[PDB]
Amino acid sequence: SIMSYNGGAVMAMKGKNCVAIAADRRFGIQAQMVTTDFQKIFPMGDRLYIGLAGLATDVQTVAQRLKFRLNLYELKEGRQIKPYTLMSMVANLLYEKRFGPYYTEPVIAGLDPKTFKPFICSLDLIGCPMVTDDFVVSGTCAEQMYGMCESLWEPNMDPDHLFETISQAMLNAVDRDAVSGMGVIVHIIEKDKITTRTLKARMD
Amino acid sequence: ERGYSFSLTTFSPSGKLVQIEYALAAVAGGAPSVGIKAANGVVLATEKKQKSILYDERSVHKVEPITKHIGLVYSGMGPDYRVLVHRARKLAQQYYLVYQEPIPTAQLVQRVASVMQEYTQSGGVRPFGVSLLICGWNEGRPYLFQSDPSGAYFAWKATAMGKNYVNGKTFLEKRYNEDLELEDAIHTAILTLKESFEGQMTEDNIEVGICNEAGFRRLTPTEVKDYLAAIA
Amino acid sequence: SSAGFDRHITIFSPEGRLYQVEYAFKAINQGGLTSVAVRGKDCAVIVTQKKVPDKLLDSSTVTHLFKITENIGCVMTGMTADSRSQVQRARYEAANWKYKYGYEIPVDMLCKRIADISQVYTQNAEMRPLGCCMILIGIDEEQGPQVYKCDPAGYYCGFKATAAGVKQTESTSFLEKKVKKKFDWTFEQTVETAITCLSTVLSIDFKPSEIEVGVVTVENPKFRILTEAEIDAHLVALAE
Amino acid sequence: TTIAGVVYKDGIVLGADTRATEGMVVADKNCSKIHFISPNIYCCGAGTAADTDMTTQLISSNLELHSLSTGRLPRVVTANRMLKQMLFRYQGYIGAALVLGGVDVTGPHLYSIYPHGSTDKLPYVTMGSGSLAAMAVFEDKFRPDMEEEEAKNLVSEAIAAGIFNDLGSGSNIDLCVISKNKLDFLRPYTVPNKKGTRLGRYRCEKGTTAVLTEKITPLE
Amino acid sequence: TGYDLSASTFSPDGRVFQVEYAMKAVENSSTAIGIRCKDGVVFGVEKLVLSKLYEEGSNKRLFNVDRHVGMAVAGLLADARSLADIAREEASNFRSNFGYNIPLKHLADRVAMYVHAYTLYSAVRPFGCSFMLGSYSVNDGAQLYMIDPSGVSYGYWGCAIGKARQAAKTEIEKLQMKEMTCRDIVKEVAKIIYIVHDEVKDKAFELELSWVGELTNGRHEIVPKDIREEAEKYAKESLK
Amino acid sequence: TTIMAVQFDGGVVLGADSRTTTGSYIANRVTDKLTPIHDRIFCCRSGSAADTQAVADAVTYQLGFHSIELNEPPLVHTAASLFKEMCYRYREDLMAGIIIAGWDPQEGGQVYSVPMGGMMVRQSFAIGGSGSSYIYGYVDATYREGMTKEECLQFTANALALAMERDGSSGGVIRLAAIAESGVERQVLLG
Repeated sequence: SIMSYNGGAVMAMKGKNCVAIAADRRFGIQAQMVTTDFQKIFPMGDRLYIGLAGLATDVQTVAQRLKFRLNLYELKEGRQIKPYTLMSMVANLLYEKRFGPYYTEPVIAGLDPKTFKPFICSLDLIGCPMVTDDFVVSGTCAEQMYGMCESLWEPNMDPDHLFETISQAMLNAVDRDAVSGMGVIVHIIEKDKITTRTLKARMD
Repeated sequence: ERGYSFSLTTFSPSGKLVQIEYALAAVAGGAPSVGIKAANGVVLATEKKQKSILYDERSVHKVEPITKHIGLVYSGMGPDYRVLVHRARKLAQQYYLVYQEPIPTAQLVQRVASVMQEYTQSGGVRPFGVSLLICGWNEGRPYLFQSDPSGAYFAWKATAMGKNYVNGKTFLEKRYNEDLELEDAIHTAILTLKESFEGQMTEDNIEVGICNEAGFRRLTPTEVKDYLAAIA
Repeated sequence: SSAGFDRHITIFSPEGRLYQVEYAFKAINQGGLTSVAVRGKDCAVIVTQKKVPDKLLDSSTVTHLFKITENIGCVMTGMTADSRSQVQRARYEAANWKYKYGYEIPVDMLCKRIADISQVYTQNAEMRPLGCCMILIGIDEEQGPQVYKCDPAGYYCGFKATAAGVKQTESTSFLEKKVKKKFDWTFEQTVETAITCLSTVLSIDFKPSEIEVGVVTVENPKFRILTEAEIDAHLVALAE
Repeated sequence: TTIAGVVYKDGIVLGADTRATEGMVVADKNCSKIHFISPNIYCCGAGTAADTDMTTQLISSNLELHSLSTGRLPRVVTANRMLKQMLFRYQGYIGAALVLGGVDVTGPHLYSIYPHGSTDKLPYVTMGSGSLAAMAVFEDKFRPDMEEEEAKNLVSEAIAAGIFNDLGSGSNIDLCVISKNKLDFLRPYTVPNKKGTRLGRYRCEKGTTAVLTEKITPLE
Repeated sequence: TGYDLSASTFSPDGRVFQVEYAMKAVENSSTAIGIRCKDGVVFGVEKLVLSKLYEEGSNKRLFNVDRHVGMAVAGLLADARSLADIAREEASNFRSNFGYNIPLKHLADRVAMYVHAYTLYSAVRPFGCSFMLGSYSVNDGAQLYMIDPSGVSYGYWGCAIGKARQAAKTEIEKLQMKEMTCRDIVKEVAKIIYIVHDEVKDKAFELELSWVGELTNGRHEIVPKDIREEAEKYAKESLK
Repeated sequence: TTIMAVQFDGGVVLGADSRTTTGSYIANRVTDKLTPIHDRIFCCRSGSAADTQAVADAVTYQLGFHSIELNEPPLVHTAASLFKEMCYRYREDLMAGIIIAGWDPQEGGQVYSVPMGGMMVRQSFAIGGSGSSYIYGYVDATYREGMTKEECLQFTANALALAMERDGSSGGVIRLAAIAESGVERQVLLG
């Protein structure tokens, strides 16, 4: 697909009091990879990231446009943004190109700014949001990560088993995948700190 | 029209803007009002005396909600007041379109004051002789914002605008304090409004709106006559 | 207190005035015309005289009672051009309401839109502020009959005993002395009080060929202009 | 997606099934498709979900504006006129299958909206992909002026038949009750399908995965 | 004095002097009368030859707007030409948009609103024109309207525009207008124009008579006045 | 689908079926195919539903506005002209099967036809809809000039009956309209 023009896979997963987001490192054209350090996970303020997958043009574009609007909002109001507001903003920004659409599947993961309430959601390429409580996936490979997360997820998870669960899920579902691989980056965050680990993925 | 497009408001040798000062004087020659921010809610109250015994008190309403949780009163001229009310309505609903969340009162005052400031500078139009008193209970803490024809704005614990507003203000400073309830704020607001109004004050001379954390509320003359029937 | 050019355009004066609009509140007074509205119960009555000294001039096309919509009538004073332009704008916004919102426009919203257009003319300079006054009447469900008045300034209001034109300080004095006794208004009461209050103002006590009577009732919500015969019937019915 | 409407002797009962699929995969198991408009009027959506959501939020903004301007309860016909006018401006590009219901002063009024802009008033409608099963249950067992429990049971049975035909939902079908005074709204109405408890479990260990570069960054 | 400059301002007593000055511009223009019979409307314009340099049949103030409507202007001639072009355009629009003849009431109201729009702002001046509008339709009868420079448009049986505004309508009203067909009204208008101002201020004038009605089957054109020659053989019998 | 208007001496008689179909599935079993615009003027529509609804609403707007500004009852030919202009100007996107009928104070009953092209003609009787061809087969056989009202009602009854019986897209229920000087009399033949 045109979504499979540059590969890509973003997994988010809600734990007990914490949220884990991961993506793949590979970038390249249809059969030819180029680099192993492409960025798809972006920090939008504190304890709140976003992931973008699909066409890398729209990835970097919408990342910059959302950063533009986010810094405008965060300077117009002294508080930091709430995740539902970010979801609505992404929905509006995608829906403005109702017929000129960006080819991306944004995934938002952030905690509550006031409490330690987690939040995950995902959208369509036209702006259909969807909040769940277990996991949201995007990118080219879907059914792989669906089967793995419906196989491995438990509701109430400490960050350690959360990390291991999302690690095994991403690794196996990527190793089965063809156009998306070449290293995995993992962001496992909580109220207290931000952890970023990288896995020894199969480079095949 | 032709689109002549020049502004009538230019600087004095003193550096003043005499049209804006005249507009403020025209505000000050208007109907009194009182607005008090209590510890849990905010009380708005105006003073509405009909010219004859022929007028009805069921058609024109001074106290006005902008959202379900943001009240808004004025002291000035209704024909300008309705215009900027409608502008604020459309503006707030554009915000609720974009963000899917109720607009905060500070954001209202930013945008409305920017529009009003734009009318102060743009071509040929007079400024609007209206002093707002915007309020609402957004995120627990309630707020109270006064604006003016100059496009500026403030934030008061309690204030007054209209006839003898300085006298009402000096009564407010001695009577009102930092911490009360909505009922005590209503009590002292009716006291400071009845300090300056005419002698015949009824359930229809005044119009009172409160601001719970449950939302904006516009009281009825039923509970006004429950309360303002010789509240002290 | 003529500072700047406050005698010419819509700017603020010293001390809080602006003279162009409060010159327009006597722009009604060159009409030489008088209008009275009455709402006591579930009917609503307009009455307004003509002044035709000519035999060459018609009588049908001289009426100021203007059917805005099927349930909304109005009467005009002041100068004729501003009145008729306001009339077309009112009809146009009524049809726009019916197209956008799917149902019949209430007289309240329409008078509010008219007042807003009055402000729009008031706001910019180099624009003449339309010296006509508009009284509207109509029936609304769950509220009955309604009476509204529209100023040139854009200050509308809605109230029971209503009169604007030339001589209405006296008319409102009569209506303060009249709408205070708590009698009901059983529609002959309304017509009789309207004709007799205009009779106490002008002191003419005249033929049925001079006043036009606009009525609307909660039995037939259609706007209704009275005929010469029934106007004569009410006139001789109050003739004792 | 199977939304259905009905008019009982006082008001309107709306139900919906909440499996928002993206192609061939169950992408959601809980998707509110019964949208807010007003304190008296709701709406249900079908087809392109994002288009229905954006459109219903725009119309809800417009009616909140109009109602707060007017000072009284809104009318269903106004919402109908706005929706048909907007969808006909978009020339049938926007795919939005809407079911409009509300209680005015005039009473209950149900409308169905087809995304080109054709509108109907009917006492019961079905829209969506599995709409035919609910239409079967209706045309079998509808009678005019039903009771409350009768209408609730009927709409539940209809969307249940829709779920036992293809592209229903796992969900606990959502219902909604609009009456002259009492507005009600029920998300977890009736769960027919319990999740089969895994006798596994696919377990793991805290260290079973090779780590290359860890980083710690504290906060406040 | 000072207020009278702009066309947007009001006076300290409440009127617009621009419109008044425009009204009394037409007062020095030629006298133009018009009267309807029971099956048609008759126009008539006292037209003057300057000294010897005209051609008896140029610059005719009796225009012809629609298939059944024509104007009888007085005042500024080029302004009248522009106004008649506007009326031709409006009737063309109505014919295009509804497929039949424009009614005279709606046409006159569109024209009156156009005139009002030129009276409002300061960007333009008011018109210096005052004109007649005549009609005939089998489902409508004969209709005669009248438009001032301000924009007040209503109906008459007879009218006059010019110097002898009063001095013609003094004896217009003694004409038995209803019981006559227009073929009498031709020589009636002839004797009216001939009576006013025979030789006193000027030396010579000249007569034109427009003619709409049932006798033309709804057409509107000038009479063949030379056919039946009704003025002169009655004019010489009208000096005694 | 199948719509039909017939004038008689006093007034006109209209009529249509109900069923609005999409593909081979019926979305709506019962439908007001004929629409009041003025209180003496109807139109019955066919082709697309949304297009004709929008056009009828716009005609309602302009015609009501114009009729109020006249302060007189409107003509039938005027509304015919309005549908003609709205169809012909912004054609290439519409499917209009519009039939205008109605009583007039000046002209009695008249019936105008506007097909998918945009031409305007005055007829004495008219068909419209996909399943109109068959009863158009015999509406020129059964018709007699100078019928009464009951003859027109029985006439359209038989006509729409056979139209509903033979064509698959038609069916549902019979709705009739009787427009005259006196009033507007609508009734629903079923079963």
